[PDB]
Amino acid sequence: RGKGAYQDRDKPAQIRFSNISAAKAVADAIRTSLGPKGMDKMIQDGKGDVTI
Amino acid sequence: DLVAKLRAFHNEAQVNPERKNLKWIGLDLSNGKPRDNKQAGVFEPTIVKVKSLKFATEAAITILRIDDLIKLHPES
Amino acid sequence: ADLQDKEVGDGTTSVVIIAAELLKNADELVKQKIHPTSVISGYRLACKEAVRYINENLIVNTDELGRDCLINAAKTS
Ligand SMILES: Nc1ncnc2c1ncn2[C@@H]1O[C@H](COP(=O)(O)OP(=O)(O)O)[C@@H](O)[C@H]1O
Ligand SMILES: [Mg+2]
Repeated sequence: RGKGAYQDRDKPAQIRFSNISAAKAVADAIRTSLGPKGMDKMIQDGKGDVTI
Repeated sequence: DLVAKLRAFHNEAQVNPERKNLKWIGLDLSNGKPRDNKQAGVFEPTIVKVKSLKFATEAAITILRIDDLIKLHPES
Repeated sequence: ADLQDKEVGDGTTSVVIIAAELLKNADELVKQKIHPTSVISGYRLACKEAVRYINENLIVNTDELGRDCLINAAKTS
C-alpha cells in the first residue's frame, strides 16, 4: 500500500479554508446581537441612509 | 449651592407632610435664590414636561441600544 | 427637537438637553459593566413613575386661577 494519492493541487484546500474563514467571520460579527441580552447595530449605507 | 438649596427644599417638602406647599419652590434667576414659583407666576403646561420626558427617554433608549456601527464607503 | 416642536411647540431645548444627559449617564453606567438592557428598563420605569408623580402631585388646575394663569404662562413663554 504505502502512500496514497499525492494530491498535488493545493488550491482546493485554500479555497475551502477561505470560505470557512469568511463564514466564521460573518458569524462572529453577528454573534453579539443574539438573545434577550443582545444589542442592535447601526448600519450607514453609501447613500448615507441609517438603519438600526 | 442653588441646586443644593432647591433639592433641600424639595426633600423637606417630600418628607414633611406639613410642608407640602414647598413643592412649588423653583429658581429665581434675577436674584439667584429659591422662590415659590406658583405665586411668582412661572407656569408651564404639564404636557410640555410629560412629552419632553417621554421623548427624551425614548431617544436615549434608541441611542443606547447601539453597540456596533458599520459605515459603508460611498460607491463614488 | 423637531418632533417636540411639532407635537407640543415648547420646551425644544429642554428635551434635547435632558436626552443628552440621560444618554451620557446611561453610558457611564454601561462603562461600569452594567448591561444596557438593565439601564433601559430602569429608564423606562423611572419615566413612567416620573409621569405618574407629576400627574398626581405637581399639577395646578387652571380653573383655580383664571385668566391670570394664561397670562403668567404666556409671559413665562
Ligand atoms: N421667569 C422665570 N423664572 C425662572 N425660570 C423661568 C422663567 N421663565 C422660564 N423659566 C424656565 O426656563 C426654562 C427654559 O425655557 P426656554 O428654554 O425658554 O424654553 P424652550 O426650551 O422651549 O426654549 C424653562 O424650563 C422654564 O421653567
Ligand atoms: Mg420655551
